[PDB]
Amino acid sequence: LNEKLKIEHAKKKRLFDLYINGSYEVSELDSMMNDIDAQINYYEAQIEA
Amino acid sequence: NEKLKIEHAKKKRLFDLYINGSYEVSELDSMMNDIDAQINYYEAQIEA
Repeated sequence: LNEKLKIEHAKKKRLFDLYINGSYEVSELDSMMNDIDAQINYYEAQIEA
Repeated sequence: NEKLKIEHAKKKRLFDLYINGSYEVSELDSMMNDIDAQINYYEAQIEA
């Protein structure tokens, strides 16, 4: 499950890279980045809280 | 050389993220460091 949380972290690094590569724009980046950042919050604690 | 200008564009997009209150500066600076690192290596190639 730790990796499953690291997955959410792994997305950020790639998502930034994708945007940086010119694949995505800021507008679409924001909603996605926020959703994934939100997504982390759902899978943040639970196992250890 | 046609190797930095792509990084220049890469570095350009990263700078825009700094204006929004979102994201984390640590994430941006760390990537920026990686971006800038490739440049300095790319630059000093003429002498060798």
